[PDB]
Formats: sequence, structure tokens, C-alpha cells
Amino acid sequence: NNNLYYILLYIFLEIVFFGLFLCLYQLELFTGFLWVAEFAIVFIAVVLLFY
Amino acid sequence: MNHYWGSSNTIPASSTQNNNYFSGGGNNVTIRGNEIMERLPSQTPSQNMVQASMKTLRFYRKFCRLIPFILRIHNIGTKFTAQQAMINFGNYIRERNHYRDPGLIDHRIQLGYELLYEAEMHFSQHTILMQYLSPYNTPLSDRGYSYLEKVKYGNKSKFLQGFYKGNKPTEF
Amino acid sequence: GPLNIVFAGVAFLMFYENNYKKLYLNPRYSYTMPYLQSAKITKNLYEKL
Amino acid sequence: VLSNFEQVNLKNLRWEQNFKKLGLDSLDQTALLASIEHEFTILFPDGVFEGFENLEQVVNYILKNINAV
Amino acid sequence: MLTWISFWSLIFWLILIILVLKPKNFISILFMSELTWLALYCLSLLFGAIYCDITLLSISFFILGVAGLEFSFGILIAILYKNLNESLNTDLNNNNNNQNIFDKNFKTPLEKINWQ
Amino acid sequence: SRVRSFNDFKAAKTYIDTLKPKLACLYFRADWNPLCEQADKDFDKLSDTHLEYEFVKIDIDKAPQAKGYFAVRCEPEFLLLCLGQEMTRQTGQNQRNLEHRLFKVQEYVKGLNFPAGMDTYEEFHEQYMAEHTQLDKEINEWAR
Amino acid sequence: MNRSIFQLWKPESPRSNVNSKQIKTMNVNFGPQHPAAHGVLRLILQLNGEIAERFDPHIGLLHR
Amino acid sequence: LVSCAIFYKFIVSKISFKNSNYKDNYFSIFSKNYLNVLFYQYWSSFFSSVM
Amino acid sequence: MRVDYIVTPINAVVSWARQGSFWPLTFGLACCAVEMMHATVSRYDFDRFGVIFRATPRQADLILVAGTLTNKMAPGLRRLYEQTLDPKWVLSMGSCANGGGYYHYSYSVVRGCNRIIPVDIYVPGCPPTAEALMFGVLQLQKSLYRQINEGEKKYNKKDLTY
Amino acid sequence: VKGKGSIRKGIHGEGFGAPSHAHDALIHQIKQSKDTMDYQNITNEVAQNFANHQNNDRWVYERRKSNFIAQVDYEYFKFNHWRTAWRYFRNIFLLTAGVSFLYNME
Amino acid sequence: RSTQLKFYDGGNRQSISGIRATIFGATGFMGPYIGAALGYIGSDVIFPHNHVYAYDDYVKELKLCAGSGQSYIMRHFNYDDDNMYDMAIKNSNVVINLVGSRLQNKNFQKAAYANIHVAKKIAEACARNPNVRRLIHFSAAGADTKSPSPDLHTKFHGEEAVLNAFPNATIFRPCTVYGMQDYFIRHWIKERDWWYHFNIVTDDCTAKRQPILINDVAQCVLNALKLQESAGQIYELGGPHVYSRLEVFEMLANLSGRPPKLAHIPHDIALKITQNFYNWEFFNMEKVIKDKLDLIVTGKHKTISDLYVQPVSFPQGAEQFIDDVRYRGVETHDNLEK
Amino acid sequence: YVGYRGRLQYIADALKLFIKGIVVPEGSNKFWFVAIPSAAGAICYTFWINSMWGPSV
Ligand SMILES: CCCCCCCCCCCCCCCCCC(=O)OC[C@H](COP(=O)([O-])OCC[N+](C)(C)C)OC(=O)CCCCCCCCCCCCCCCCC
Ligand SMILES: NC(=O)C1=CN([C@@H]2O[C@H](COP(=O)(O)OP(=O)(O)OC[C@H]3O[C@@H](n4cnc5c(N)ncnc54)[C@H](OP(=O)(O)O)[C@@H]3O)[C@@H](O)[C@H]2O)C=CC1
Ligand code: SF4
Ligand SMILES: [Zn+2]
Repeated sequence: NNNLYYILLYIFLEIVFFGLFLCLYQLELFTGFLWVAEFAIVFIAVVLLFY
Repeated sequence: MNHYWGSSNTIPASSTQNNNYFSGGGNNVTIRGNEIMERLPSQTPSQNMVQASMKTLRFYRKFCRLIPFILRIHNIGTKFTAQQAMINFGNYIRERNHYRDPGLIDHRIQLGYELLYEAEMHFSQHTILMQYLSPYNTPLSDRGYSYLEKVKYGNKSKFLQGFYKGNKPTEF
Repeated sequence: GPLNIVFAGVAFLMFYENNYKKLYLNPRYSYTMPYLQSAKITKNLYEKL
Repeated sequence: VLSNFEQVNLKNLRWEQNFKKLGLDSLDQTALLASIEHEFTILFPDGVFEGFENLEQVVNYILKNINAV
Repeated sequence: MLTWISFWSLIFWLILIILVLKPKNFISILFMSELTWLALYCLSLLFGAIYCDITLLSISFFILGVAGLEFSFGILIAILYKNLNESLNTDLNNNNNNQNIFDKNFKTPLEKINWQ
Repeated sequence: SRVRSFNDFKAAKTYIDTLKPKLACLYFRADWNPLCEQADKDFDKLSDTHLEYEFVKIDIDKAPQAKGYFAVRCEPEFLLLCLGQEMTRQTGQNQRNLEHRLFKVQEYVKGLNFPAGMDTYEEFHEQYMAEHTQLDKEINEWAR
Repeated sequence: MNRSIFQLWKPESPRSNVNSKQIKTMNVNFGPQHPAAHGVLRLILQLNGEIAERFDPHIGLLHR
Repeated sequence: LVSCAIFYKFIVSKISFKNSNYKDNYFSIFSKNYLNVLFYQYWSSFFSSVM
Repeated sequence: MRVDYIVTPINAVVSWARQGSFWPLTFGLACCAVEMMHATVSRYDFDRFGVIFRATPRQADLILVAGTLTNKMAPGLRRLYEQTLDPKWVLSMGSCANGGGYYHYSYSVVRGCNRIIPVDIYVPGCPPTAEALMFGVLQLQKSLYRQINEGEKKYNKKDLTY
Repeated sequence: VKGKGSIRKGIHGEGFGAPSHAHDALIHQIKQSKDTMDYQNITNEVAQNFANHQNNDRWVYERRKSNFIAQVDYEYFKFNHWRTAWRYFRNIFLLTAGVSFLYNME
Repeated sequence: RSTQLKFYDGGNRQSISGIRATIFGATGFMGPYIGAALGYIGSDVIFPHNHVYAYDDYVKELKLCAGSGQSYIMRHFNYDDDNMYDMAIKNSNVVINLVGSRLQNKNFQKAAYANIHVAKKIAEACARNPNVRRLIHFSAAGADTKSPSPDLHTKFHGEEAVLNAFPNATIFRPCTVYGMQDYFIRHWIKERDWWYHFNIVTDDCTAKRQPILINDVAQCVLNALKLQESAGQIYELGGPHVYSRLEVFEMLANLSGRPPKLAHIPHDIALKITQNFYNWEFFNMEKVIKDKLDLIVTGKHKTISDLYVQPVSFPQGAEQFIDDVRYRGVETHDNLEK
Repeated sequence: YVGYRGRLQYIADALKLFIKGIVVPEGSNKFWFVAIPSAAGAICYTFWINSMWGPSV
């Protein structure tokens, strides 16, 4: 995939799956932190695309 | 050039580049500009008929260059081609050929530029602006036509055709 | 087809074998299979359900 | 492009004739030049546009152009 | 179906390979670099849990910080791409013919070459 | 070889797809262009001269659909194909340029190498549709 | 309080890409059916980051 | 830390100079040296840091 | 026949709802607009009858033409009417909208908004008082409530509609 | 001229550039005509800008698009590509999970 | 009886043409166009209707076919009482019947009621009134006494009944009519938009069609009114060329750029499912039955050329109605500006 | 006046919003146009799991 928006969406889903692995392996706390941080980043990334 | 037609009033090719690298460019002639027009100054006065004729020719050239863009954005390409629209507007100009006052011609050129700008920026409606591009004695291409009065009044003169078809309602 | 029938047979045997080894040949002290294990109240730490 | 202008006969059309003797007045000349200009996706400079007298000069100019597509 | 250690080592190296593979758009490379940092984050947490080591969790949050600063730098560098006459697709910033691009075509800014 | 004339698009396409030529030259003609009279003679002469090509002439007036299928824009058109893939295209009437294009395509193809099993004939649109699902399909899924 | 005058205004120079408009301006219709446009005001507005740069007030939509 | 300091040093390099070339007014000249320096330093730092 | 057993009651629930929340479009021309805004404020509360104004035509149920319509505005009014979500109703308020009005003999005024879009009801005054505007809106609400079942179907021998 | 570098002032004219430098026609038009443009004059620079802009889209202009040929797809609802997947999956499952499971159960 | 009808067509909306017309069945697709063709020259038009939802745009916009004081909408029409028919055409010298079995309808009794009973009542009311000069009845091109479609069978029977009751009535049989709100192009667009991947076809698509634009049927009606020799004649109206259904699919695909995909379902399954299940606009027996039948000008009667109308070609006339649904693929940078 | 003394205003508003017929403009992505509201509703109908009404309730 070469569309920037779809690349961003798939990377967001990858972050979700990384957090899911951390949850399964029983590092729950680090799932809560990682997500929010990267979530903010993803948000900013979207704005960058808009520009 | 601080004008709507200035060479720097083109839409950038990309968000980080006006054109490809190593150079610049942009289309301002066959499409609309980047910024909106904010003022349209007066035409410089023409002292004789030569200058007025040159102004008319240049206005017609700009109109012809802008025809395909207007046809695309207004969805009127099936009613007539670009060349047909140019020919119809040329018929309009030819019907305005007898003019001989240069100031009147400058005024008309100003009005023509204004109407062209209105057409190219979706200010007017397509069914309204098509009155300047429509054929004079030919049906439009997007629909069928009736040739009943051609068959019945075949060789009859114009007077007889206008006599058989009245000029007022007949109930009253 | 025959191979589909064979696959269905193997799947059914797998399913039944798993269920049989969960129901029997297995201690039943925690509630895992509903409506097949007892839902009573246990007073001792080790009571069979 | 010239097919749209139906007052011009393409059968024995010789390209050295002036536009007027082909049946095109100034407005038709401007329309035809703009149509060719759109056809090849180029622009004619103001001196070049107003200096054209026949189709041979237009053909030569388009031949010498590298941006014509 | 694969052990987590081998899986995550392979995932990190595959992420690097895919980062190299994709067309050189600065924003895409920024996103893939962020993904690489996150893969390092996950691997460090996994080994910290396996070996009962508390420094690797620190590596996780330090990765978060380093990746954040790097992302800020990347955003600024892209906006710098805006002002300079450069394309976010670096393959369009040179005249080297590329068969991977359908429509790569550059010519000199001249209307004609010969006059006489 | 010898020119095969066609007035029906479906029959001509069936003939070409059954023949599966390695080198083909298609001459699309229409009656609006007065220069098409000389193009017929040029096509006949080049067809009898060259034997590595298959020469097929299509009347656009009697087979309008063919035009849309072959992206014909300005008749007369000479479309040179290798294994169904568009080698080149010429618009206008000039025998020397047509022969030069035929010679260039012939020599370049004769200097080519194809892996076994990947040198089969393909239809024309097959090249356009392959890139359509690669570029146009995804663009239309984002804008619309 | 330091000078921020250069961040405030951006002039234009002939054939200067960095001094020109490096963006497609947002040309919006502040048209008649707008709560802040009163009844008939059709104002062609050029916005660049929600900053009003160019005005084109079309009046006469209530000329009787 | 030192790599960030070196990046800061590279950023504050002087870009435009007062010279005796008076032919370049009213024309756009692209240098592109600043962007290349920043880009290559940035990505080399990224690769070294991750490894 | 049996479907009516479900359809006929439910119809009322469909009408009542759309009678209880009748949202007009925020659009006012000239000085019937001022009178309408008077009709919206606390002295005459449309919010009593569940009438609240929405600014976009996609969320509007009633188009309220309340001012003079010029030849410059007719395509815009046509587009605004076309871009409203169905079902929709149109109220014509004041003389300039019902007919030409005080500018019927002018060169730039549409001689009635019903030459461009269909009109469901007309309010005559110049300006019609907020009393009269509320009267017209209430009449339209009752009419559109009753409009779903006006006895179009015939009853068979079992007293069942079609 | 004070505060103007090497620009010199001649008779009847202040001068706009350093000596022996080429005079620019666009800047002449800018100075003489502040905002007045009688018509969009197409100079060499304007035509060159147009050519530069249109060269970016040369591939689209030269693209030869073929019209579609309609057909009635009789096999669309069979979903053959999903049956191949099913055959592959059941073969793999039987040859790996099935044999081992049956042997271990026995 | 007198078939003469003198009127002035050189006027505008506020003129007086001299035609007072009643149009039945104007709550469909033809209605607004026929009414506008009559009332745009200054005629008086009356629209009797009994429409399920009175607030639907199919009723309100009928008021736009003429000006204030010229167009009237008669509501709650019985379609069963002779008095209402007499009241509808009391002062009308022109009557047009557009009533016909709707596409959703699959009941034979309702089809006969729409195509035979109502037409017979209209013709009988016209015969009683001595001031009616011309009556134009709308039928179908493929109408036949042995048609598997109940619509075409009942339309042939209605032709017989109308010609029996009012021997000076004019019968129009359009082939298939397309426009902005039609069942040919709009249905194609909506079916492709809903079934995102395909258009459903239940046959080999070898049936023939002769599409004609809606703007040409109105001109045909006006020409027939102007021609006194068309009083007791049957006219079949179609486009210049005949296409198969597959060719129409391909032409619609090429005009818009959408790649065609025709998923095939066997005819008997579709017939059974449409027979035993509820039918609406986009799922009914009529589409399945008609897709195997040719609706073209057969040459047994007079054609559109006898009305001195030159219909527009299908590719040229259908292009403007698919401008919004054009495929958005690889385009130039200048195409971004709209 | 919706119900008795305005007791059913919210019910009437919700039912009318259900009744209104949505149209998707051309030039927009139909999938995204319909999918973003679905995701928004699914997200907003999750907040109630992040609620506390008494200790450990
Ligand atoms: C893409 C734009 C930038 C995205 C930035 C990051 C966004 C993060 C998520 C924000 C919310 C919006 C996403 C969800 C809705 C859209 C789904 C999507 O993107 O599908 C794309 C994907 C892919 O898009 P596609 O199918 O159009 O792409 C085709 C392939 N290419 C890219 C080549 C054109 O969609 C599908 O695979 C099919 C549709 C599946 C939709 C399944 C979810 C629907 C919504 C359910 C409710 C939401 C989830 C549950 C609630 C939330 C958790 C508690
Ligand atoms: N459009 C086409 O493609 C072609 C159409 N025709 C015929 O031309 C005529 C007009 O066409 P068109 O407008 O498109 O068709 P429609 O199906 O859209 O309209 C049918 C009209 O008849 C009315 N009607 C239907 N059933 C009954 C009934 N039982 N009692 C009373 N009125 C009824 C409908 O009103 P309501 O349902 O609201 O009561 C509506 O006004 C029809 O007879 C049609 O079959 C012929 C050839 C081609
Ligand atoms: S009808 Fe009269 S009072 Fe009302 S808006 Fe018109 S001018 Fe004002
Ligand atoms: Zn019978």
C-alpha cells in the first residue's frame, strides 16, 4: 500500500496489535501507556497529512 | 504582477513545490487562478478603431482558451463541442461588428471580461450562461428536435411562415 | 466428496475426544462446563462438581 | 481540428493559402488557432499568435516545438 | 505458532527491511521509523520479563522519549521540505531514470532547441 | 504478407485473438480524412514487402467500437504490436516513417529474450487493465 | 518581549517561490444561507489558516 | 545527547550571504544543501541508535 | 390486508414524531426575516411546539421563504430546496415571497417563489405578524400530521384498507 | 545612488540594476503598470511556465485507454478461489493435524 | 365528431395557448415532463391523482408545470366513480392518459385495473363529453396479447378498449424512456452502488432495446397535437438505433469509466424468488420477465418519423446523466479544479 | 405540546431523526462517509464501562 493515510491506519492497527501482545503476555500497564502516547502521535500525523 | 492574470497566480503543482524541482511553472491561461480576483481596473482608453479591434481580438482569444474548462466544469459538453461554442460566440461578436465608437468598445470589453470571469468561477448558472454559447439556427446536440414546420412550410417564404403562425393568442 | 467426508469424520472425532476428556478422565473441582457440572454450594476446599 | 470548421474543404487543401482564402475571417482564425493550441497542449506567444498567416507556418512552429504532445 | 523471542527478533529485522523496501517518501519513512522504535519497545519489555531485569522497562520508556524527539525533528524536516523546492517523494528530486515509476519524465525548460 | 480487411470489430478481434501473431500491424481508417486513399496503397505495399508482420485493416466507420477498443484518436492510424503489446503507434500518412517504425520494432524484438512460458500472446486491453487495477482502482476507492 | 514582526507579514517578490503563495488558498462562499452573513451577502472569502486575506463581496441579491 | 547537540550545530548554519552577485534578483535559485545535510545526519543517527 | 394491522397504528407514531420536532432552516431574507426572528423569541415560543432552527439544509425539515427573491437568488433557492432531506415542506411568508409583492413590477424580482420551487402554504401579510406566522406553522404541522393517512385506500367487506 | 549598491543614475532615469546588467521586462511592466492588465499577454516566460506545468502530466495525456467489453459472468457466484483455499486447508490439516491426532488418540 | 384543435404555441408561461388539458397518471416519470410541455406555452393542466403519500415530491412538483391559475391538482380521485371522470374533463379539449401498471406490481388483477379499467373509464368519459377533440393514450412498444408479462398483455387489451370506446384516440407506444428519474439509467446506477461489485443479470442479455430520451416524447406529444391526421393512429416511439442489453451495459460502462461486471443468476431461481417474496422497485417479477423480451419498433404501425421528430442518439443523450458517477482514476493536475 | 406538557420531546426528536432519509453526496467516499459515524457510535457506546457507582460496583 502506497497511500499515506492507509499506511498510517495500518501502523495504528499494528500499534493496537502490539498492545494486544503485551496484554496477552501480561504486561498490562505498558499497554495502557504506549497506546496513548502513540495515539497522540498518530493524531498529529493525520494533521501533517492534511497539510 | 499584482493582478488576477499575473504569471505568479497559478495553483502550485504540489504542497511543497510550485512545479517540479530545478524550475517553476503553472497554468493560469486555460484554467482559473489560485487567488480570487479582487479588482478589475479600467481598460486603457483606445484612441482609434485599431486599438479597439485589438482589444476585441484578445478578449475573443482568452474566451476561446477558456472554453474547454467552462464546458467541463458546467457539464454542458454534450450540448455542443468547444469549436461550436467558439463559433456561436463569434457569431455574437460578428453581430456586434458595426460598432465604431472606441469608448463603447472598451466598455463592452470590460463587460465581456467580467462575464467570462463570472462563468469561470461558478458565479452564474449553466442554464443561464449557455445563452451566449447556443446556436442561432441549429438544434442543441443533447436532445432531439422537431422538423414539422420544415416539412409543411417547405418552399414557402418567411412571410408565409409568419402568417400561418400568428403573433398573438387566438382565444382572446 | 470422499475427502470432505474424511475431514468431517476427523473433525467430529477431534471434537468428541476433546469433550470426552474434558468431561471424564479429568478432576472436576472448578466450574468449566455449564449445565453438566453441579452448581451447588461447596463447604470444603475440595468438593467434586 | 479543421473538420469542425465546415466552410473549409479538406479534399484538395493546399497549406500555403492565407486563412482568408480558406473561408475563415479573423474570429474564425482565432478560434482555429486556439483549437490547434488546445489540441497540441501548448501556448502560442503573442507575437507568434498574431504573425500566423497560413497553416504551413503553424506546422513549422509545431514541428520545432519539443513540448508538443 | 512461533516462540515470542524468535518472533520479535524477526519482526524487528523485517520492519527494517520493509522500511528500506518502500518508496522513499519522507513521511512514510518517519512512520516506519516510529514502528521500528515500537518494535524495540516490545522486545525490551519481553526480555525484561523473561530475565527479571528492571533496566529493560526503563529502555521501553527511554525508547518512547527518543522516538518522540525524533518524530518532532521529522515533522520539522518535512515542513522544511515545504519551503525548499523539493518533493516529499525523493525519487522525483533527480533526473536518474527509474523503471519503478510509471510516469517519470523531465526535460529542459526550453520551448525549442534549434532556430535555424 | 497480405492485408486482411475488416468492417466488423468483433470478427476482426476474434481473428486476431485466434491467430495470436508475434508481430502485427493494424491500420485504422475512416472516411472523414481525405488522405486515407494513399494510406491504403502504402499499407498494401508494406504488407507485400514485409512477411514478419500480420497486416490487418479496420474500417472505423463500419466498426466504430473498434476505435474505442484500440484508443484510436486521429485516423489514419498504424498500430504496431508485439505479442499483443503495443510496440508503437503512428498517426498520419507517410510511407517512409511507417517502414522505419516497422524496421525498428522488428530489430528490437529480434534482439529480445523471453523466459520460457512467459512469451504467450495477450490481448490489447490486458495491458491497460493490469495497470488499471494497480493504480486507477485504488484511486477510485479513495476519492469515491 | 522581542520583535516578532517577520513572523507577522509575508510580502511577495517577482518570480520568488518562497515569497509567493506556496499553498492553494481556501476560496469559500460566505454565501446568503449563512448565520453570520445576514440574508443576502455572498462574500467570496480567501482564507489561509482561517486568516482573511482577499474579499469579494457580491451584493445585489436583494436589489429590487 | 552529543548527537542532538551536533544536529543543533548543523541546524544553525548560515544559509544566505551578502555577496556581489546582483543578477539573481527576481529569480528563484534552489540550493538544497541544507536539506541534504539535515536528512542524512538524521537518518544515520536513527539507524545507529536503533542498532 | 393483514399488513395494515401493523402499518395503520405505526403511521400515527411516525407522524406524531415529525409533528413534534419540526425543524426549519435558518434562512431569512429582508424583513419578514426580522418578523420571523420575533416569532422565535420567548414571547411566541416555537420551542413550545418543538420547532427549533437548524443552520444546514441536511438537518432541516421545513424551508421557510421569508423575504424578497431576486433573479440573482433563484438558482441558490432552487439548490437549497433540492439539498434538503426528504420529507420536506416549504412555507412561503410575506407578500414578496407569495407573489411579487411591493416589487411585482420590478425588473430584478421573481414574481413569487412558487415559480422556482413548490410551496405548501402561504402567509399573506407584509410583514405577517408573529401571531400569523405561528398560526401558519401550526396549520402546516396539523396538515402534515394528517397527511400520512387521508383515506386514500378503500375498505373491503372486513373493514380493512388496501 | 545612496543606499542602492552599484546602481547608477543616468540622465532622465534613476536606473534599476547594476551597470551592464540585463533589463527585465516584467519588472518594467510592474513599475509602469501597478495593477493594470489590459489582457493576459502570453510572453515567452508565460508559455514556458505553461509547458513546464503540462510536462508533469505528459504520461496521462499519452495514455492509450481501451474501452471495456461487457460479458456475463456465469461463474462469479461459485467463488472458485475460496474452494481452492478450502481444499488446500483441509489437505494441510489432514496431512499434519489429522494423522498425528488419530495416532495419538489410538 | 370534430378533431380540430387550434392553439398558439408561440407564447410563454404567462401566455394563453388555447389548450385546456387533463392528464391522468402524472404521479410517475412521464407526468411532470408531459405537463411541462403542455403548460409551458400557456395551457391549463389538471392532474387527478390518488397518491399514497401526499407530501411526496411526485405530487407537489406537478404544480410547477404551469403558473398560478393555470395548473390544478385534483386530489382523492376515486378512479371508480363516473361522476369524478366527468368532473375532471368537463372543460378540457385535450386528455392524456399516463396511467399504467407500476413496476412493483405483480398482481394480474391490479394490472388489468390499471391498464384496462381506468383507460376504459377515461375513454368512455371522453366519448360522452362533446368538447373533447384529442385523446392521447400511452401504451408499451412490446404490448402483445400473448406476452408473458401481465403489463404488456393488459396494455394491449387497454389499447383495444380505448380504440373501441373513443375511435379518435391516439396511441403512443414508447420503447423505453431514460432521463434523470427513470428506471433505466437511475436503476443501473443505484444497483451498481448497492451491489458494489456487480450488476445482477438473470439472462444472456440478448434482448433488444431502443432507448429514447424523455425530452423527445414530450415533443412527440406536441407534434401529434399539431397534426390532425394522427387522430386515430398508433405510433411506436424509439431511438435511432437498436441495442442489445449487453451493448447497453457496455455503453454505460464506457461513458462513465466504471468497469462492467455482470453476475449471472439462473432465470428460474429469480422467477421463483420474485414470485414468492415481496416486490418493490428494485426487486420484482417485471424486471425478470421483461429482460427476456424485445421492446423495439416492430414496423407494424407508424414511427417517430411520422411525427416529424428526430430523436437523439443514446450515447449522446445519456452522457449528461452520469456526470456525477464518473470513474475517478488517474487524472491531470488541472482536473483537480472543479 | 409534544405529549402532555412536553413530556415526550426527546422521544419525538429521536424518532424523527430515525425517520429522516440520509443521502450521500457524490465526490465523497461512500464507505468512509458511512463508516466514520458507525465507529463514532461504537466508541461513544463504550464510555459507560468507564463508570463507577459506589465502591467496586
Ligand atoms: C485512514 C485515515 C487516517 C486514519 C488515522 C488513524 C485512525 C484510527 C481509528 C479512528 C476511527 C476510524 C476507523 C474505524 C472505521 C473505519 C475502518 C477502517 O479504517 O477500515 C479500513 C479498511 C481498509 O479500507 P478499504 O477497504 O477502503 O481499503 C481497500 C484497500 N486499499 C487501501 C488498497 C484501497 O477497511 C476494510 O478492511 C473493510 C471495512 C472494515 C471496517 C471494520 C470496522 C467498521 C467500524 C466498526 C466500529 C469501529 C470499531 C469498534 C469500535 C472502536 C473500538 C472500541
Ligand atoms: N417509462 C417507460 O419506460 C415506459 C413507460 N410506458 C408506459 O407509459 C405510462 C407512463 O409511464 P411512467 O410515468 O414512466 O410510469 P409509472 O409506472 O412511473 O407511473 C404509473 C402511473 O399510473 C398510476 N397508477 C398505477 N397503478 C394505478 C392504479 N391501479 N390505479 C390508478 N392509478 C394507478 C401511478 O400513480 P400511483 O401509483 O401514485 O397511484 C402513476 O401516476 C405507463 O403506463 C407506462 O407503463 C411505456 C413504455 C416505456
Ligand atoms: S412581504 Fe413585505 S414585510 Fe415581508 S419581507 Fe417582503 S417587504 Fe418585508
Ligand atoms: Zn387476454
